[PDB]
Amino acid sequence: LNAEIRDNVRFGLEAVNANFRYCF
Amino acid sequence: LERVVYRPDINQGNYLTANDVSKIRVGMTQQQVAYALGTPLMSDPFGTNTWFYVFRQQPGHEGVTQQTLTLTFNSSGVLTNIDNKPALS
Amino acid sequence: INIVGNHAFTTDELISHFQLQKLAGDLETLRSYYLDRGYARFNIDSTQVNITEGDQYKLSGVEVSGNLAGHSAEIEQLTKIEPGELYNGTKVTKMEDDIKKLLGRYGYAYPRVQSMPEINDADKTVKLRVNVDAGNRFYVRKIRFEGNDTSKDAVLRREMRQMEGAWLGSDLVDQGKERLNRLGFFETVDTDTQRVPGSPDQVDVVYKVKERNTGCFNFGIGYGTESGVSFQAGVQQDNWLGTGYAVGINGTKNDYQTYAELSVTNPYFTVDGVSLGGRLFYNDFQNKSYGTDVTLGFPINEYNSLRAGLGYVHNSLSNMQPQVAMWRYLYSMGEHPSTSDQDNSFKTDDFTFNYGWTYNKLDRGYFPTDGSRVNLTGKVTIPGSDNEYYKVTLDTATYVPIDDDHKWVVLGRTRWGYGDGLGGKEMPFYENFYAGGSSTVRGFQSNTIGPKAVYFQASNYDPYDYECATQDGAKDLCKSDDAVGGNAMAVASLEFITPTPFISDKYANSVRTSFFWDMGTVWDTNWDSSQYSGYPDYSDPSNIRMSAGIALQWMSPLGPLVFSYAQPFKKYDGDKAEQFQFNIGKTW
Amino acid sequence: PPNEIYATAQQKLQDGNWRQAITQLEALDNRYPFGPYSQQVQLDLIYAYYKNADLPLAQAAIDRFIRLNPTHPNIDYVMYMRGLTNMALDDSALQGFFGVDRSDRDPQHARAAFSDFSKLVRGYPNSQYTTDATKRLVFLKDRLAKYEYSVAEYYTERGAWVAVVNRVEGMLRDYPDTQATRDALPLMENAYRQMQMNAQAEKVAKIIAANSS
Amino acid sequence: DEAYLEAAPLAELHAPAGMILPVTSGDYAIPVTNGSGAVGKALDIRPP
Repeated sequence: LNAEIRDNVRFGLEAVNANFRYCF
Repeated sequence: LERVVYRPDINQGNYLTANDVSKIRVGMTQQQVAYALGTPLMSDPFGTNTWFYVFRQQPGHEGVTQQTLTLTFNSSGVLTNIDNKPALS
Repeated sequence: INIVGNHAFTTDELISHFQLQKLAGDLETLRSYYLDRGYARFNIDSTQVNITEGDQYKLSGVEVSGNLAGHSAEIEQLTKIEPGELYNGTKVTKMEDDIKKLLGRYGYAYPRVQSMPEINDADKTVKLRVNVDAGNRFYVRKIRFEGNDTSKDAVLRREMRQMEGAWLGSDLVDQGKERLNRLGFFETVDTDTQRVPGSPDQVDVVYKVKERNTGCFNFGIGYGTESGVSFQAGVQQDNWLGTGYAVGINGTKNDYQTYAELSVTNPYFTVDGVSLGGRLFYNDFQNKSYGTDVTLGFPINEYNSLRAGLGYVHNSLSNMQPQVAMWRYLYSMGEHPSTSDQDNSFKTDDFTFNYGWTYNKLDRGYFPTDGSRVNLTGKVTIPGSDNEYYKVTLDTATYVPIDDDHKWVVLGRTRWGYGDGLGGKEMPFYENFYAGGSSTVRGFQSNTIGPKAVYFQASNYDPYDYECATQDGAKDLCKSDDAVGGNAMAVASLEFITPTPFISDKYANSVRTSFFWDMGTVWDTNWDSSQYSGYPDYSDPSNIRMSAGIALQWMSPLGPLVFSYAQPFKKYDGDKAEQFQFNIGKTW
Repeated sequence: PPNEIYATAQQKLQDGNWRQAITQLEALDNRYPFGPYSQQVQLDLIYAYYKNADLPLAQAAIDRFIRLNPTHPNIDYVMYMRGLTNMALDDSALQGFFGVDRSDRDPQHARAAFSDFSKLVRGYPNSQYTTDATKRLVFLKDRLAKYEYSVAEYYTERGAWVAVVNRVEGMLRDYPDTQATRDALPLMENAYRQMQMNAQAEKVAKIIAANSS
Repeated sequence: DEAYLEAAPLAELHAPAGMILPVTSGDYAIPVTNGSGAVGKALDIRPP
């Protein structure tokens, strides 16, 4: 339902509430 | 408008004082001059043998003060001419 | 092992500094203590702790000789000690270090300073002879940076006070170090001064920096078959692509509210530090408003700066509720709404001017340990506006360290503000101050501190709302919990920063912990307590809310997060408590 | 058995998920660290790490290999990989995407890459990779000249005229053949005029005319 | 990327008659080669 690819690269979905964050 | 904007003081070139400037004499070697005054920071690389000593200061919200000393040396490393310009035109 | 042979002082005065290579350190500490107490002949014969004590010696004066290239008065002042003071090895070391620093101030990067006290035993006195060799002046040939793989070189070279081709000043390099720390773009900054292999009088300066990741721009959409589609997104950045420009663009779109904001600024428009920037916004909540502003500012000294700017906002309201404070305002504006009649509208075009003043002498970007900051912001209306008013907000914070390792620190955080109308007119109610929440006073629900609306007949929601909202029952004045904000505020918090003995090394520079006590209040003016004598008097500023608690701040990989818990001690009727709070900070 | 692991690693290197090739190669090092083909595995790990941009591992693997094989029939391959590995650090996907000029960032990685390519070109003049290494050397040299140019412009704007003259002279000594050096000449002409040193301004103007188009 | 293949050509400077240009260092010197071989995407960079 949720996973991260790298530090400070986060995506979630979980009806649903899609959200994404990415740091520079 | 710029007259009220903060400006840090800026210094450029080697430090000079009359007590040391007065010590340079024609016939002195380059090593003695460098010892007495310090390593030159500017030189003319274009096929000549001369040193430039530039004492430049600009306080914030102040004009520019500069003393320029040019030392001409022969191919043997002996000083041949002293060009002392105490102030800018 | 114990302390044996002390007669000038008992062992209870000495063992308090002992841990009884720890012993070698304790013995050196005791020897330094005695040397600093005039015992020129104090020493340790053996460890078993067999001590040999001397007498107390007093300084007769200090003589200095050597290659002192001028500045003799400054050296004399540094070494001038009034007669009769006890011999002190620490004072001697301090004098030598002050001489070295003074010489560094003028380019004597590598002086040789040594001293030798003459101990007079026939008469208990010490005469000190200091041998100083200033050495040669040093020049900086190149200034290089390493580790800045993202930010442009142009940024690191402007936060500098040491130029190439000029004499070295140690303080002029350290100022660069502090300014870089003040930039807020780096995890750590350090320095080196490596001598140039080709000449005894030239040195290079190298800075080591490590950039932290910033921005973390987010977005997302809530969705369901009952909730529909709710979109929210935005990007924030302090150092966009490494150019030094700050960017903030955010917005949302849903079935009840839509808004956006853009703010962009250049801290260095000109080479000497003049900054420019501005913002645009729109927010339509189902009332709407929109507008823009542009601000220019510049430094006036090393620590102070000024800002000023102009802008315009449009405000349009409709379906306003019959509130006493709102109607007071509307009547002051010449409006004559029908009693408890929801059918109304009001819109104005307000052209304003804003300005401010700051001071910042903090040592760190995000976790300051010393210094203080002051931020005074004023706002005034100009001719042509419908709403004539002014506002002032003052925000200050001071850090004072207790611990030498800066683990124990006390923070004073205060905010005050006010504002009023011009020409006998009132302040718009949508500009009122609110307090409560993690940004001001912890432990209370956001914007719940302050006076509340009193409600007084037609509405399109009549049957569903509370009895004083429904126009079939709303026959009289009713008290409510609907905060309307005020025209004056004050907030203060005392926070103690402590060590974090419960965290691992990976958090050593990322977690700060503190204890705090918060207080604050919001109140109004122009409150007719006679006409509304059946309700509390909102002009009384003494109803100050108070709470205290514990908080932790963590500079997580995703930015500054704040977790806190606090409980109230002083509460007034109408307040609502909230004991556990968490927010993304991106401030302070 | 090692033959199936080697075959799998080769299939994953030819196409597909290079991380699986990494897994197979690590399995080979864990199970057969001293086998007759362990050198092949070490080279395959270096290549695969490069392909996946696992640059700290490619570098560690290379330094290990060199210590392990001071001399080798294909040591020039390893040095070539060193040059590519160092060049791979001087980049940013976001800076490329947005058209950012990377020449103003820390050039130390470029210096290391230059040094290794020079060593390779001088030591193995008949290597099949010589042409690419020389083209890379020209590119890197131009990048370093650009770095110096940008620094000189900053100090020119600040009026640190002695730093401008000294740094440009340095450029003349270190990068005598590059467009950046020709473009910098008016900076010296200006610096020698803000300070009354007209003989040098004249010399600079003369070299400009002599080398102008 | 392969943008390095588009790098501008090099060209030396000439002195004005009667002038001597600064003496250069031997560092960063590029040797003269024949230039034979594949470049860029045309190279096989797999292990031997």
